[PDB]
Amino acid sequence: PVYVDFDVPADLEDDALEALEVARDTGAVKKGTNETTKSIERGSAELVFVAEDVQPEEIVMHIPELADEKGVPFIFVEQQDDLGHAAGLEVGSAAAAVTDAGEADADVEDIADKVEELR
Amino acid sequence: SWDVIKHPHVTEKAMNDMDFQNKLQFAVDDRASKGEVADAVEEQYDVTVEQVNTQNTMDGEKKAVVRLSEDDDAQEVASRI
Amino acid sequence: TGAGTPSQGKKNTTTHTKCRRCGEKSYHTKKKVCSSCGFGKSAKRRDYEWQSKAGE
Amino acid sequence: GKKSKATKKRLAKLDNQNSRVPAWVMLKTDRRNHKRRHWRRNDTDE
Amino acid sequence: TVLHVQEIRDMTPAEREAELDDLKTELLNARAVQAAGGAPENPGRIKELRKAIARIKTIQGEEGD
Amino acid sequence: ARSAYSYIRDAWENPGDGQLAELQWQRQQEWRNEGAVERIERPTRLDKARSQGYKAKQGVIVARVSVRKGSARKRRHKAGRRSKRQGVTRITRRKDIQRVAEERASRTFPNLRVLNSYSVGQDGRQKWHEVILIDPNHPAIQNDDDLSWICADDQADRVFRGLTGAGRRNRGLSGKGKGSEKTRPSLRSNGGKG
RNA sequence: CGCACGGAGGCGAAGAACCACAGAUUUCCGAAUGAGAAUCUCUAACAAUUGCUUCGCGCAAUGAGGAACCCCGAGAACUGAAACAUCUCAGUAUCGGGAGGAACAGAAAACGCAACGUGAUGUCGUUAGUAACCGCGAGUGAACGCGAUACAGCCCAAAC
RNA sequence: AGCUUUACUGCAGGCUGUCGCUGAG
Ligand SMILES: [Cl-]
Ligand SMILES: [Cl-]
Ligand SMILES: [K+]
Ligand SMILES: [Mg+2]
Ligand SMILES: [Mg+2]
Ligand SMILES: [Mg+2]
Ligand SMILES: [Mg+2]
Ligand SMILES: [Mg+2]
Ligand SMILES: [Mg+2]
Ligand SMILES: [Mg+2]
Ligand SMILES: [Mg+2]
Ligand SMILES: [Mg+2]
Ligand SMILES: [Mg+2]
Ligand code: NA
Ligand code: NA
Ligand code: NA
Ligand code: NA
Ligand code: NA
Ligand code: NA
Ligand code: NA
Ligand code: NA
Ligand code: NA
Ligand code: NA
Ligand code: NA
Repeated sequence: PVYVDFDVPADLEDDALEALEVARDTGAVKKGTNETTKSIERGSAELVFVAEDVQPEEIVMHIPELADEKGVPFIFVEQQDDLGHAAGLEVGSAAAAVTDAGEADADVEDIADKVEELR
Repeated sequence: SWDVIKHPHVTEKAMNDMDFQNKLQFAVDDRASKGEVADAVEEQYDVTVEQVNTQNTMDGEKKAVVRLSEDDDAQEVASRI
Repeated sequence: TGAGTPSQGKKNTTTHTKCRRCGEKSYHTKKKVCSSCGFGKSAKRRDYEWQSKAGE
Repeated sequence: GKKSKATKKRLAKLDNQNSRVPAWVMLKTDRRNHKRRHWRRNDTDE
Repeated sequence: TVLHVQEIRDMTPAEREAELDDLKTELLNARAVQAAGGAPENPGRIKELRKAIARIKTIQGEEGD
Repeated sequence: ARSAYSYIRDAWENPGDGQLAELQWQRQQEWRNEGAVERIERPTRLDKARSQGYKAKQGVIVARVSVRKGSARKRRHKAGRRSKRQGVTRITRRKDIQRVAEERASRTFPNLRVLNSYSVGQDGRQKWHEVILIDPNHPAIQNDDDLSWICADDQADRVFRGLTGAGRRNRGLSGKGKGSEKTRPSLRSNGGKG
């Protein structure tokens, strides 16, 4: 809401999450806002996901602007438990980062592009 | 657990009810209803209770006036004790 | 009418009665509150420090 | 006045307490009920 | 006295219950005789009947009935 | 590297600026419509909560409490008083609002015990504080090497005896040297002059 | 076979009485909790508030008491000042809330005999009626240090 | 001690300015 400045089409979100699942099985991913944050800061982040149903919003407010001043691409997910399931967790997850994809490097790249284009 | 019947209330007036109306008077537990007083009496003396009248006395105990059926004879029932 | 003897004759109203909780005849049956133990007003028993000398 | 079943038990007890010290107790203790209450001269609770 | 602890334990759950209802009755008839101001009393027994009943009930509890 | 938490913390250093500012202007609208004590599933200030002992675990509870702003709500004297004691308007209570909030919460949860609390803002006429409480009876806590201490009997009603953090501060026990002559070991033993 | 020394009777060598420990029983009201009620009554009950939760009162918690002591809040006036208002009585009396067998305090953002020094905290003795306050009136009034008592030092948050 | 008032000193209350809640042109 306050940290969300653009809306991601249901279809885009689906592709994005899909890439995430293969990312965990083929490449590397970080689950949890703290681990995600360190990715963006350490640079090892290629694509980060942020849920929109987070309360308090404080937990994630920093992701957007932080990512921007680090070039790291980011996309929004409506559900919190969906991003958690995608990342492979039995619980939900406020945010996650694809640390070096895997057989999704192509897709991710496109998603990153589709989003940049989504302004 | 408390018993229903405490003891026979034997007094002149109690006798008249016995000799003249086939009634037995008892001191019963004050938590006992007319219906319980009825059963208790039939089970202890093997008789048929027709009607029971109660009174909460100024002695702190509950008095029950129990009428027996023409079948039974108050005098004889009371005589065995 | 004198406030004394002549006004004593109408006093046939029952107020304070034996209290179910403390046993004292202080249960005000109109207020449903014991003036002695607080029953009906307080779960805690009525008690004050002024019921004895200050240093005791 | 209309008394309840409980009030009645209490009045009953008060009447009983209002009896004398049996004669044998006087002997058993080689020789007074300080709780003697008259209906008129005294006043019960409630 | 006339009824000891052992004797109560040597009984069976059903024998105690029968012994109980027995004493209760002796007790009731004792009181009844007392209610009639009956002098053929024996004060020590009406007192015993109460203790015996207490014992039987105590054991019923101990033995699990 | 900075922890994600550090961002929550740094945001609250200035609750009147940035996104947090807009967040507050929004939440308080819902808050002003909630009750005196509202249990909440997650702390509004995660860094602060964890910093104070919080743990996403069974038996750990949080609740937002709102208390009115200002001085004592005092009644004017109804008998003789020397001028010194005739005041009403300027008298203030000796217990701070945050401590009043901790007590109101602990009473709402009779079985729980206050662990700590923190401010989450205020509007023109009231303040909100989030209080962290603990279930001293839940085995999830009885077996926690970091919190099981709160389970001891002598920790019963700890907030009502000022053993809370905000309590001890409000009691002037912060300083260990000069200035704490009348405060330590207790206000009462020092004749109530602190 | 209570105090309690009567009358009658009974119990105890099957070891009673009596004492110690443990157990059984333990009515009604009472925090009083199914609901109501001056200790009773009406038709299955953790009432109420909570935690966990198989989201079912299933598992748990709270409530009230106690000689004072203890801790956290609210807080007079008579009185003293030879009147009286600040001051004093006094953070006393009294009130609200709550813990324990003791409470509270407690391992320095200390002290500041200024040091090349001391080393968690209570308490006792002293420091001292000193410093400080005060219609600079009446009055009020510490601390560091020292000598003792007893000693004990640790755990998170975050970084990774 | 009760009462009075342009006695002394204060305290509620009312009126009024200002700060916070409090924002856009
Ligand atoms: Cl508490
Ligand atoms: Cl030193
Ligand atoms: K004065
Ligand atoms: Mg009738
Ligand atoms: Mg008059
Ligand atoms: Mg008589
Ligand atoms: Mg009830
Ligand atoms: Mg004077
Ligand atoms: Mg002390
Ligand atoms: Mg002078
Ligand atoms: Mg002083
Ligand atoms: Mg010093
Ligand atoms: Mg005068
Ligand atoms: Na009788
Ligand atoms: Na009378
Ligand atoms: Na509590
Ligand atoms: Na002070
Ligand atoms: Na008992
Ligand atoms: Na309970
Ligand atoms: Na339940
Ligand atoms: Na004088
Ligand atoms: Na004078
Ligand atoms: Na002065
Ligand atoms: Na006068």
